[PDB]
Amino acid sequence: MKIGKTLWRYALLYRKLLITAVLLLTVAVGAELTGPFIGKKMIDDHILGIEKTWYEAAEKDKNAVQFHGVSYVREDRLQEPVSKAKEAHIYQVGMAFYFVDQAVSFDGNRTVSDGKLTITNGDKSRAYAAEKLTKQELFQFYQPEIKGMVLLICLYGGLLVFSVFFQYGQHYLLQMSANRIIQKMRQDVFSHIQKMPIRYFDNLPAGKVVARITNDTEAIRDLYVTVLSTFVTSGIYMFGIFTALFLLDVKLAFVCLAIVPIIWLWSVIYRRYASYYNQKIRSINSDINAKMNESIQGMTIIQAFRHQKETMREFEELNESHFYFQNRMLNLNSLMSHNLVNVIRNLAFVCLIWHFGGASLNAAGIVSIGVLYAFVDYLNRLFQPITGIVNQFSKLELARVSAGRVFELLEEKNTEEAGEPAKERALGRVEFRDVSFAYQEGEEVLKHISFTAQKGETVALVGHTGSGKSSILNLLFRFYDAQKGDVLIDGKSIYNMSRQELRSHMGIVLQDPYLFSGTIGSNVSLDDERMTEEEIKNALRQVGAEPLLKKLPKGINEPVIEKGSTLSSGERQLISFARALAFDPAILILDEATAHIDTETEAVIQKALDVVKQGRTTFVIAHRLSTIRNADQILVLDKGEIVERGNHEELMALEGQYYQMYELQKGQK
Amino acid sequence: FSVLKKLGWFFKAYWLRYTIAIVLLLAVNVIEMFPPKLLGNAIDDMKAGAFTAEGLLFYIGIFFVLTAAVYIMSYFWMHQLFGGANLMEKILRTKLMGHLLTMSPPFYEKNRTGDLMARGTNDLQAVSLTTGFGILTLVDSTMFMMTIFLTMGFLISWKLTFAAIIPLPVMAIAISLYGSKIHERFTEAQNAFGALNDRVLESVSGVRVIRAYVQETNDVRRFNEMTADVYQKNMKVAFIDSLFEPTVKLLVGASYLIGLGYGAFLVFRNELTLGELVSFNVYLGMMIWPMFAIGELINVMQRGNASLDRVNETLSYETDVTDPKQPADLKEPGDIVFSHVSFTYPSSTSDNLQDISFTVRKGQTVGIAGKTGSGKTTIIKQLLRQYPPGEGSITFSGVPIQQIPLDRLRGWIGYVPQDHLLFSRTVKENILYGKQDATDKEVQQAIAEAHFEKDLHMLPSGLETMVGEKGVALSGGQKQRISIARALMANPEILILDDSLSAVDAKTEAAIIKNIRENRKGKTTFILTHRLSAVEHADLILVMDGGVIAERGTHQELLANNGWYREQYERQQLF
Ligand SMILES: CCCCCCCC/C=C\CCCCCCCC(=O)O[C@@H](COC(=O)CCCCCCCCCCCCCCC)COP(=O)([O-])OCC[N+](C)(C)C
Ligand SMILES: CCCCCCCC/C=C\CCCCCCCC(=O)O[C@@H](COC(=O)CCCCCCCCCCCCCCC)COP(=O)([O-])OCC[N+](C)(C)C
Ligand SMILES: CCOc1ccc(-c2nc3ccc(-c4nc5ccc(N6CCN(C)CC6)cc5[nH]4)cc3[nH]2)cc1
Ligand SMILES: Nc1ncnc2c1ncn2[C@@H]1O[C@H](COP(=O)(O)OP(=O)(O)OP(=O)(O)O)[C@@H](O)[C@H]1O
Ligand SMILES: [Mg+2]
Ligand SMILES: [Mg+2]
Repeated sequence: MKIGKTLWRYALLYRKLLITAVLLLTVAVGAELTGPFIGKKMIDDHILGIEKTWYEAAEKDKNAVQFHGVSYVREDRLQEPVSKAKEAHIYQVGMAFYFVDQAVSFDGNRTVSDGKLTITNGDKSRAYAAEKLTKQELFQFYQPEIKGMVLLICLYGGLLVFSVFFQYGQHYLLQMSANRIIQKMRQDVFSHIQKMPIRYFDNLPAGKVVARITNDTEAIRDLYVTVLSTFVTSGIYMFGIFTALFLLDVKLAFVCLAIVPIIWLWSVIYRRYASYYNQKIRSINSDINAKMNESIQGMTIIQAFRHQKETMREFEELNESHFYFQNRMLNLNSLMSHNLVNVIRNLAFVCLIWHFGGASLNAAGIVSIGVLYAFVDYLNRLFQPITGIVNQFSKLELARVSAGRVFELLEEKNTEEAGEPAKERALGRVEFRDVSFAYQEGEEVLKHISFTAQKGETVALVGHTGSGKSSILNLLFRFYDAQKGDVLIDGKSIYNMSRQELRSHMGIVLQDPYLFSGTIGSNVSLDDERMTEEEIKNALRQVGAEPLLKKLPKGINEPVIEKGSTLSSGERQLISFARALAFDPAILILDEATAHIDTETEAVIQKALDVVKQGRTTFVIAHRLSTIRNADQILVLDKGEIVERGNHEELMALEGQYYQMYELQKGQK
Repeated sequence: FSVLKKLGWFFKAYWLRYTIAIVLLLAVNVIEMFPPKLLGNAIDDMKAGAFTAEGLLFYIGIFFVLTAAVYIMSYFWMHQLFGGANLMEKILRTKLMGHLLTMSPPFYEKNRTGDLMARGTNDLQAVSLTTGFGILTLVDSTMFMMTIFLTMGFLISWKLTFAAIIPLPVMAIAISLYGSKIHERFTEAQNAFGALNDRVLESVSGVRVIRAYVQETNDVRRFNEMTADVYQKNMKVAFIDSLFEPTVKLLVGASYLIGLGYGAFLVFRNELTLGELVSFNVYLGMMIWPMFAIGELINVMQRGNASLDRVNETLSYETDVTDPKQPADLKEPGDIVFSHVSFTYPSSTSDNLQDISFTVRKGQTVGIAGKTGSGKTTIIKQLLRQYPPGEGSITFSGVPIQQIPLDRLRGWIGYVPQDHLLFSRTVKENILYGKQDATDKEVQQAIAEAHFEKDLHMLPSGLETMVGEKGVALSGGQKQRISIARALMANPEILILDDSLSAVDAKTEAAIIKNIRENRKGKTTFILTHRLSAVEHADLILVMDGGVIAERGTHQELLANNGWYREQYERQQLF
């Protein structure tokens, strides 16, 4: 079982904290359980203890109370004679205590004395005698009980105060362990998502991956705090009740053990349903997040084209499904809850009455009624713990579903290994050999790609829209593996090298620039390598971004909002271009870098490039043929195939697609 | 309570449901109090052999009826109470989304898209428990406490009841202080969820950049730091949450000792009957549960108070651009004349537009060119009404832009963003955004007017190709042509092409420009371009230098004026 056998491992990792929490919980539960029994002992020995026999003894008994000139002694405080003189009972009829100095009595039945206390239990009611004890004589009788209570209440006070720390420690440790486990879960999931291929990200909304990391981990915390605490407490309580039951009866506590199967069965019936709904709920949650991320990131278009009504309608379907499935869990949580356990309790009472009712015909149980008060009290105490655990099934099932959804991601078979950045700078020899590629099965987007780039050269890729140039870039970076053919950096195939090394051999300017949160210098430097401010400023000046700096107060320290919303697209492209140029890559790849950048800044960028392009291989994918006019070799792609290649003069000398495109770009004048 | 006072708007709307729930709860309390007395009577009658056959058939029947009644009414009030908590989530989510859908970029600049998601999936969960489990515990514990207080005051005595209550005020103050602190702690912790969501989003939306530069190690470390920060703010809430149980247990144990001591003293002085004290001790034993209940309630209420506060903060953001209360009945835009327009972005400090004044007559095509970061798209955004109006005025045929409902103005304008924006749908679905109720022939015409039929043939499924999230399953030029088709589908009065030919080769660019020239003849167009071959037909060309129109006129005069336009023209055509 992946779900059950996996949550155990995370608990096992932090076994010290959880074991300590369990021990503190056990001690606190033991103390709390004991308390009321100390109270009961105090009661029965100090305030109700003036009722048992008071043997008529003389003085010098280490304890005695004067009463009408004769000092008596309690039953237990007495030393060890046998039947010293007689039994002088005490009885409290109404609200006043009456002394029985005449003789012994039997099982008492309180009745007004009128000078003769009538104990009407059966027929033996002799109406012995009575003497009101006033108030001072009663206080004299009770003084040693004052001593006992004062020396026993402080015991309860101590047990109470010294048990305050244990509750806090138990709860704090449980929550600390839960938070640590959630932290580990999130870190592992993020590492795995870092280990997954790009295909996973391209066809999966970004809101469905954030949900599995944050939303689906918050719901597992309860499994370690509330559920574990309640289960431990109820287990201890029921162990106490059952061991207590077994001592005073057999064959009547064995039947009570039948509660254990039922609860298990109950769980089995609950789970089967609580599973199906929970999954759906969780699923819909992810969708909502996606809808909250897809819509927010594209709100400008939604408002510009007046798509608010449809978007709200699209969102409302998910909300309605979530609400409906939550309601379906309402029925299950209503049928199997406090209600059902209270149903069983009444059923248990009815069974007890019917069994003993069929035995009370001969008055069998009344003679053996010593097992009725205790049995009923224990049965009533039994169901208080049970109601505690049955309420934890919902949380347990939700946590199980969330954990399963996290683990199915954490156990994905498809995965790409990792390495370390390059150790020796590459010469810059990039070669494509007979490369055939297909994003989708049976559809070759590149067919027999063959070319070679030498160090210190500039290979330019040209072609109509959709030709497959960015696909060549993807294959070079190994975002997508090829299907037939090879790609070689120097003489080494890119498939025998670690992806990190290959990607460290080159720095790229992607077609659509992306800017992270932070300062402009952070984006240019990505917070790695040697982020000397002078070097970053030099790169920015090389790209021609200097005006942007003097149009900002803090320069390279100017904050950048998410996605750089407060920067023009051209400025974002310049920042990404400077980021690419700041790493001093062995191989520089430009993917339509100057698309949103004017011609003046483009010329400045070209001038900066030319200065240091004598020892660095460069790949240029440009729809502006001016930038690649002086390039070592241009390649023209058509439907994913290279049809023409060579220097610019060679391309023009043979007419063709490049000739037509250059003439169209050139002034028709 | 603050949370209940804040949710009074909902509680007023849903009053019959909660009234029924409360009535059923009190009834269930009484009908559960009865079974104990009935069983006690049965056992007592079983003592002297007076339990007869009739007694069995009466006790069994009454117990069965009691069980059925309690079961049904409990099912019903749990349906009503908890069922009202789900409506909390539904209503709050609907309100939040409807508020987001009417929010302009200035709102979204300040509010991250990870924080907002956590405000609609987690804060609602926190707030939901207040109206469900929160209300149940409140009323249930209050009734149980009042029953214990009253029974001890009429059955046993009054002095004892007033004796074992002195601890209670101290418990109330302590729990109130703990809740006050936990409110702030939980507000701090909840925000750490939005930060985590934003961190996860950034590492996903920008996976290509991270992987290309080999920043995975520096990305996992940042996420680990964020998780550690989240954990730290969770413990600051635990340190206070763990104080609710020990305080209640201590200040109930003190009540137990006070009650027992006072009862013993009263018995010694002969105020009690020695059977009143046993029942009083039994009653004291019961008091513990309502106190744990009130502690848990106070813990939950503050947990929902912070989340509700954040949701209200989101929902109390007044609109940046206000739909006019008394609009103008203008039907079509004739002249778009800027007059001394000065506009500065909210987060900026330098005037992005400075004394701009130009006229776009009906049917004219206007081109705007200039070096990067000059202000070209700012004029288009002035037309789009994304930011609060600046100075000056923008009159649509003599009526200011403000006195025009946003729906009509947006229907007029067909916008092509400079940054491609597409959703995870089929190509046809995206193209239909301009006109949802559009026949396939209109889509085909729009596609053919953007030079995209060849791509449709090339594509696997044609118009039914699922474009990945943000359109990552398409080329940049294909995205641009899809956007152009989207804009052209509606046949807008004003067509805004904001650098719509950037990844469109040169033959495709020429074809699209020729089609536009033959499609927008006699209609208003704003063409923003860095290539000056796409503005040769414009009646008015505006050169933007740092928020000010440096030059103006058509192609001929700008060429005759030398300067930036002639420089770029020569560098772009004579090359
Ligand atoms: C764990 C050992 C095995 C594993 C070893 C290997 C792993 C070791 C790794 C990490 C271990 C880190 C420590 C955790 C262990 C508990 C002890 C401790 O110091 O922790 C804490 C909890 O401690 C307690 O709760 C102990 C009992 C005292 C409670 C005092 C306050 C409440 C008192 C009752 C009042 C009730 C009201 C009364 C009426 C008004 C101490 O408290 P803190 O504030 O969290 O500490 C501050 C430090 N901090 C700033 C960094 C957070
Ligand atoms: C003794 C005490 C109980 C007496 C019961 C008397 C019979 C009653 C029976 C039936 C009457 C049913 C009336 C139908 C009304 C439907 C419409 C409606 O108002 O629905 C409402 C819910 O209302 C309910 O669903 C009420 C449920 C009552 C349960 C009673 C359990 C009695 C069990 C007895 C067991 C005995 C066992 C005997 C032995 C076997 C809708 O909610 P709302 O608040 O409108 O929410 C929207 C608000 N808005 C519209 C403003 C947006
Ligand atoms: C004379 C000396 O002996 C005594 C004997 C019995 C009682 C006694 N008096 C009682 C009054 C209340 C309760 C009681 N039983 C209940 C059962 C359930 C509920 N709830 C709370 C939980 N929710 C889910 C349902 C309703 C509260 C309840 N309150 C029991 C009681 N037991 C007192 C002294
Ligand atoms: N939301 C914004 N808040 C603040 N400043 C902004 C915002 N958007 C753009 N800017 C800045 O305002 C100035 C003008 O930007 P604008 O986008 O209008 O230029 P542009 O001419 O359209 O640029 P490009 O040629 O790059 O598309 C630049 O400094 C830009 O950084
Ligand atoms: Mg591309
Ligand atoms: Mg722009």
